[PDB]
Amino acid sequence: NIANTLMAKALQECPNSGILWSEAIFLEARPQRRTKSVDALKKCEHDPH
RNA sequence: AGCUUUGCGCAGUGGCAGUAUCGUAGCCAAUGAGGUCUAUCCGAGGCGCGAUUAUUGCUAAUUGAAAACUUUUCCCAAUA
Repeated sequence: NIANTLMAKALQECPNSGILWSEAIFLEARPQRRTKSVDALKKCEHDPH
């Protein structure tokens, strides 16, 4: 959970981070990995990661 | 100090639509209305009833009128 809080702080302070977003996909549980974790992410950026 | 964004009225000009606009002391609703897409996603009014030339006024023609018609004791047949 603390990892999730730190990831939320990191994304808020540093958006458009390809590696951070890619890793935040796999912090989130499987039900929420697609509908919210990767859609708005692809909206944010298109990094190779 | 100019410019500029949003909301709100007040006007002015112009365009489009008339199978639609409006009403709610009726009910329900961000404590979730409503869900065919894509649903660990979408997020706002809906439902019922009522009004109507499918918003409502005036303006001006026309028609219907209205004003009138003798708006007053006739006929077939009987007798003197």
